Amino acid sequence: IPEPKPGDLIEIFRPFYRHWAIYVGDGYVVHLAPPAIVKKELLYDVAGSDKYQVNNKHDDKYSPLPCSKIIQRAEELVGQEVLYKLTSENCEHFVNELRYGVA
Repeated sequence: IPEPKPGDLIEIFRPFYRHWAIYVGDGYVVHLAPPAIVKKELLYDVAGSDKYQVNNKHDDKYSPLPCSKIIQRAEELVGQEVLYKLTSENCEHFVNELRYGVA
């Protein structure tokens, strides 16, 4: 897999779970983690042995926001709590809000 662009959605294929993250560069992604807390961590470390892919699933319906706006919002949330639990669907929702906005 070539290096993703900043703002790209990353789908991580666990056994029995789909963890999502958004690429913010230099090997880093922003994603949710159990204490949910927003973390900025290296994709190699997050994925471990699991496969992953870029999956900008909704680029056919919505334009991504400007890359600098995606990154600013992702960075503003790093270290902050979110009010829902980790599920595959909640994780995907989280990164979709970053790439596409609240709509």
